[PDB]
Amino acid sequence: MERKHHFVLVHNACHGAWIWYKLKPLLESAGHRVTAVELAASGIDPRPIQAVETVDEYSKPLIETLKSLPENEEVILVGFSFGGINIALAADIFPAKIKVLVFLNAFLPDTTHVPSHVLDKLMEMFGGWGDTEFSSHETRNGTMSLLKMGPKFMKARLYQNCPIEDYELAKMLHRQGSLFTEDLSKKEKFSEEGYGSVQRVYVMSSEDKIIPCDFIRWMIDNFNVSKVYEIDGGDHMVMLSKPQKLFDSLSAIATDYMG
Amino acid sequence: MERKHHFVLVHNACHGAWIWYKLKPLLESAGHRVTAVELAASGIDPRPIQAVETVDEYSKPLIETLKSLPENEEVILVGFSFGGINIALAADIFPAKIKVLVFLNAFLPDTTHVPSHVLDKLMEMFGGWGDTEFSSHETRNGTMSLLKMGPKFMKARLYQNCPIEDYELAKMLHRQGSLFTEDLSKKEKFSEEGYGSVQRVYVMSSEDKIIPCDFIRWMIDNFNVSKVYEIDGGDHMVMLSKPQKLFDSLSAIATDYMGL
Ligand SMILES: O=Cc1ccccc1
Ligand SMILES: O=Cc1ccccc1
Ligand SMILES: O=Cc1ccccc1
Ligand SMILES: O=Cc1ccccc1
Ligand SMILES: O=Cc1ccccc1
Ligand SMILES: O=Cc1ccccc1
Ligand SMILES: [Cl-]
Ligand SMILES: [Cl-]
Repeated sequence: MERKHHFVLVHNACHGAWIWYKLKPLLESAGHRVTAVELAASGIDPRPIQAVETVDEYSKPLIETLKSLPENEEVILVGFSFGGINIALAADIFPAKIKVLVFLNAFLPDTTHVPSHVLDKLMEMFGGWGDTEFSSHETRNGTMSLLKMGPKFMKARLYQNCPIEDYELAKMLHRQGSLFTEDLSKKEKFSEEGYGSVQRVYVMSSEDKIIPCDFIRWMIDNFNVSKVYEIDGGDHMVMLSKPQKLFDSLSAIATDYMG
Repeated sequence: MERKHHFVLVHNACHGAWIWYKLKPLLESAGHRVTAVELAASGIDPRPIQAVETVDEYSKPLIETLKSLPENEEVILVGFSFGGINIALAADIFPAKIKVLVFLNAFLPDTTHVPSHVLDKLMEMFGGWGDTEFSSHETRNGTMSLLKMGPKFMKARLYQNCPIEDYELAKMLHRQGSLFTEDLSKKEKFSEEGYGSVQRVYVMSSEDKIIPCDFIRWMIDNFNVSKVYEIDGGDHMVMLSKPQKLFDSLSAIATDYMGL
């Protein structure tokens, strides 16, 4: 039988490992191994976002996960939404541990501009945040901008193609988070030798109301990927609205990178 | 269309409000109101159980929910597993805000023995902890016993009839918790005038492998209820394995306490 892979799955800001609860057993049934990483101050991590002052601190559970893998293991590393930035930071540290980066409705940064660049671009044109609550927290690293999604904004812009159960679950579990745009705007640029050396593919939802298709085409065009896979009918939260189709995309990526 | 109700849902130890994710929209699509409480150091509360040292602190979010209800509003208060102890404590405080207590696969304490009684009986009786991790934490008032379920134990004893997705979900959400056995042993008995005065019913899973159906009978004999409802094929996590049947039982309860 064909060889299986280890998928490492990285959630979006304000969410947690829990988002992967449908996708994980589909991947595992097909014989793959799955690690759903919980980022700092995410999901059931008992540590408020206010204690996680930088994007490196936020990402630390992923970096520790890659550090821990046995020698020469390579993973399919999937970053969702803000998880794109996480996986890019991880790839600049452990590029030989990554078979392919999977940017899933994700921020795809480049090696040319400041790491916040594609975030800053989206925020300029974002549209409505609805009932989302914005606040600040002062730190020895500067001021952190925090966000807590509002329920209307979740329903209209993230979860509009999800079953009602999933939306309810999300209301029970979403947390105050941050997109670390200040921290990102002054980090060093991602390197060509680390991040830039790693194979990458982009998986996009057709109905993502957060990360629209034109913005995606722009990021890709700014920083090329080897292949693009589309999920027809996916909302932003495509692991909840179309997990089977997400599984199909990841399965096509595992075949395409089985060498 | 006759009166709908406000259901207040109280989760078990080591879990959180998220367990009710299937039940809540069922109740709500039938016109009822639902509050799924999140107890201290549970679910997404960024506070470790070690910091919550007493059952009264654990239960505070429930107390604050009840306290904030409008004057004369009464709720159907559902307590799942250790949630039974929480709802009894709440009923000892605010009996007049509770139309009926629903003990769902729940510890059902009495008004004769110390509040830990039924918990101590289960701990003496139960042989199936498997890979669960027991540990202690010392407080200034004494030892606090803690527990963190193991995934084999979850699969065999709580979730054995749940969809695989729900078990995966629980693995990414459950937390170290506590049954507060030392603290409950030191508390005053539940009262006949508060808790004892509130109507109570019992809803049981026919396949509960953690609170065995015989142990449930022993509890009910020990401290009777008005009515027992049975969910055929439920595991302990019956809001995940048989949510529609649970919905049916709580709708039947809602009918039997229709508001004259
Ligand atoms: O896009 C945000 C939003 C908020 C409330 C209602 C509808 C949309
Ligand atoms: O609309 C307010 C706001 C605050 C911080 C970042 C983006 C928007
Ligand atoms: O460095 C930031 C900070 C935040 C809260 C308390 C103390 C320091
Ligand atoms: O819900 C029952 C239970 C029992 C032991 C540990 C956690 C939960
Ligand atoms: O089996 C029950 C038990 C209780 C506390 C510590 C160890 C075991
Ligand atoms: O209840 C725990 C358990 C542990 C190993 C195998 C089967 C059950
Ligand atoms: Cl995000
Ligand atoms: Cl419990």
